[PDB]
Amino acid sequence: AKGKLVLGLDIGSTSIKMILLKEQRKRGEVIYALQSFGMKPLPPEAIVDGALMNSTAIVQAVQDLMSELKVKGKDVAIGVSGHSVIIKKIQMPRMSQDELEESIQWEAEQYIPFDVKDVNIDTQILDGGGNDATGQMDVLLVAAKKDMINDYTTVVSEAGLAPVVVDVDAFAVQNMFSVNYDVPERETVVLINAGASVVNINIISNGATVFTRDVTIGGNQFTEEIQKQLNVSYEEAEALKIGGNGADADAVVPQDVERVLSSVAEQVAGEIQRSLDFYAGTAADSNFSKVYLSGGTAKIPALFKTIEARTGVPVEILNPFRKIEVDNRKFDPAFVMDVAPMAAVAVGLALRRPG
Amino acid sequence: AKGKLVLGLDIGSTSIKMILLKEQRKRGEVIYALQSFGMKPLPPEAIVDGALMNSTAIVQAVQDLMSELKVKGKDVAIGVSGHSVIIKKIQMPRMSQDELEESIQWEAEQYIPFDVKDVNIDTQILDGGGNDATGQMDVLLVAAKKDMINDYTTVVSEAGLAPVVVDVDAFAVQNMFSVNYDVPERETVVLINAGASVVNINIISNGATVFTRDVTIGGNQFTEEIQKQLNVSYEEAEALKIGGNGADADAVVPQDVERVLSSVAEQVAGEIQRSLDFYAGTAADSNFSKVYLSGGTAKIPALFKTIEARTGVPVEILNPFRKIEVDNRKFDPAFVMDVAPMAAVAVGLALRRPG
Amino acid sequence: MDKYLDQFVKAPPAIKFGGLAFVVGALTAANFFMVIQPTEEEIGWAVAERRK
Amino acid sequence: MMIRINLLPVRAVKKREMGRQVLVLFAVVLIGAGVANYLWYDDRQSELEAHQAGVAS
Ligand SMILES: Nc1ncnc2c1ncn2[C@@H]1O[C@H](COP(=O)(O)OP(=O)(O)OP(=O)(O)O)[C@@H](O)[C@H]1O
Ligand SMILES: Nc1ncnc2c1ncn2[C@@H]1O[C@H](COP(=O)(O)OP(=O)(O)OP(=O)(O)O)[C@@H](O)[C@H]1O
Ligand SMILES: [Mg+2]
Ligand SMILES: [Mg+2]
Repeated sequence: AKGKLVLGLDIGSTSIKMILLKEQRKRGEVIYALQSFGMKPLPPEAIVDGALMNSTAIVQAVQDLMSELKVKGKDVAIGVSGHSVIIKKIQMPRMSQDELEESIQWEAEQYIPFDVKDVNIDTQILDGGGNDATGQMDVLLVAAKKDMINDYTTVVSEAGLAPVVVDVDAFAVQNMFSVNYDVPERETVVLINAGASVVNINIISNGATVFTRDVTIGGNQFTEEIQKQLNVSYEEAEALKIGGNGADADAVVPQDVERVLSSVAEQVAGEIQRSLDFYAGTAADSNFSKVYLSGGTAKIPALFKTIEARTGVPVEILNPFRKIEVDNRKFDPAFVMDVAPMAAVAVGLALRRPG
Repeated sequence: AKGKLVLGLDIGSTSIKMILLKEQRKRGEVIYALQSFGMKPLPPEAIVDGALMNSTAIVQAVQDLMSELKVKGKDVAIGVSGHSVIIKKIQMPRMSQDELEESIQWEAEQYIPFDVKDVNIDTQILDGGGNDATGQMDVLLVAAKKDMINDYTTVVSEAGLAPVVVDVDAFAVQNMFSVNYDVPERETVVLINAGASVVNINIISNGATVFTRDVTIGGNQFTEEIQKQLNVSYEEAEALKIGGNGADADAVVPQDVERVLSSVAEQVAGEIQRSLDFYAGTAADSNFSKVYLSGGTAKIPALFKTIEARTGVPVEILNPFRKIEVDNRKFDPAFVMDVAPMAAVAVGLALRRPG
Repeated sequence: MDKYLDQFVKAPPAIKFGGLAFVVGALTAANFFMVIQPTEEEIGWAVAERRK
Repeated sequence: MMIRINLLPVRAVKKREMGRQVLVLFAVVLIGAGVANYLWYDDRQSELEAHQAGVAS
């Protein structure tokens, strides 16, 4: 039933973020526009292995998010953990919708290392509106062990929220750039979301996803190596990462820190070259085009130049908030730009919510 | 039951427009003739993702349209959103009308990424009156998820209107030129309708549609890029587009604006070359002929010359209102010509309504 | 799941019919109560008359 | 030229249909409740006649 819902970053692991865009009126005209945004560091013990495992504490945190937001809306879209979802493509024959859903569940049964006991939702990589009966089916299945979804629904229920869409982050992060992707439509673009629990790669022709791949490595790895090499707590190692790696006065600390994070840098580069090579299936004589970054782990100083020179692709930060109207009297464009990578998904399923 | 109905531009997204043509008597002779026309900027939150999603507000707006029109008629033809309709061709065997409708639904079942739960309506690209039993069937299916149609019927119901035809814009825009197309009947013509939510291409031999293709890019993209690059609201960015791009005193602003819209220009051209190349299936050694433009996004200054040089086809504005009698004492031909591209469909399904 | 608070805030024939139906249901509740009460009153007049 | 008409399919169709069925169910329930109100009225008139016989007694 129509409200403009809301959007949290429920699988932030480092941070629970939430965004309210609705249609803001100006001079008799209206359009999607940022109304509020809030962010709180996730209190751990909330999430373990991608499952919400202190539904109570997470509830109270989400309530703090709603209060800081000053939002009256109580409907929400959210996302599952990348560690909690299996995403992969699947080839079938299209037919009746029931026969597809059953046949989909039958093929993915092979694909799921758990009982069902499992969440199945597909979408077709090409418009069904393009092919004849019995021919040329392609669906991608998102499958999730059951009570990741439960845990999240408990969290949402006691926060006073009502969920309408439980989406996935690798595609929700794309809704902000889906227009700017839709304008170049034979161009192959990569999108990396370097988070705290996982790094997702999704590669597209236009805003048409060609594939996705999720890598266990993330920013938690850099923080954990800093912590190892200076027997620090996770918080002070995290700050040493953030402010340590990027200050103008940091000239003495990129040896001490960079020598700590160098293994992670090499090995991340190795994983990304790994996935990219595992895609290049059909065009044995071509090259790449252009790619963007999201997630706070991206904001590692100089990491964009490093990925650019190492993967042979131009890797650029991007401002999601360009998709939405922003009142300059209520929001500073500079800070908005600063927190854009962390918030990409946080506005992602948020354009999913007035949709 | 025979009235001359009416016609709104219900999926204008930028503007709800409405037109009343009936048969105007002069000197004992009568003919189809413009009786009224009205236009109001669409209040947003009315339409989202091509569905009418504030049926109440849209109702009141349509009532304002009927009042500004001073029309007593309460029957209407309208159109669905291009984002809300799947249009594609389909090959079958012709037979009994029931066997065709069932077989059509069976083949398009493959073509629809939603349950049915879906609108199916076909028409034959060639006269059925040309082929023998079991042979040479071609229908084109218009399929629409169910309550786009519902939402529109609610809007129509509380506006006091009664719908008789729910047509599609890519073909409704053609009824104004269907005569002028019907006079050259081996000539391949392209028709672009650059709207605010979508750009449709339909290409014909005569007034016989050969195909259609809908592109997500539109004028909302140009406006949105202006807004991005000058942190403006959507309305002032839209005016900066309109008056900014076309005034005689605009000599300093096509650098500031054209540098903003240049990506959209390149990428639109890339989409149109894209579709055109994806058609050229059978005549590997031929060229194009002539093409027309409709929709207000077309009226971007110099865009016609740009598309003409870039696509290798003569792209020309056209005056729809030439199909209907216009009393010079009630309407200025100049202004009529000025608002012709926006109103092409708005008179389109309007010649559909006394038909 | 939006289009349904749009439909729930709107209405035309389905909800005009619906409202007519809730009204006739209320009126039938009313007349059934208004035939249950004369029952009780009637048993009362019985108890009086027999006592006479 | 292609002349297409998306009028009376489907969330319009099946919502006019659900709209019809819900009202038919209303009608049936109200007719039954009516019959009940009746049969009650008859047992009550019988009781009234017995009681008026007693009053005559
Ligand atoms: N300036 C910075 N330099 C280096 N690392 C940073 C910086 N800012 C944030 N990070 C890292 O980014 C991570 C948080 O980013 P973000 O909130 O986008 O990830 P997330 O979406 O919460 O994680 P996930 O979705 O993977 O659970 C943290 O691990 C943090 O250490
Ligand atoms: N002179 C102009 N220069 C540039 N753009 C213009 C001009 N006039 C109108 N437009 C643009 O055209 C669009 C409106 O045109 P029109 O009304 O024909 O589209 P529409 O039919 O309402 O949209 P759709 O059918 O795609 O929903 C607006 O986006 C507006 O910004
Ligand atoms: Mg994230
Ligand atoms: Mg239009």
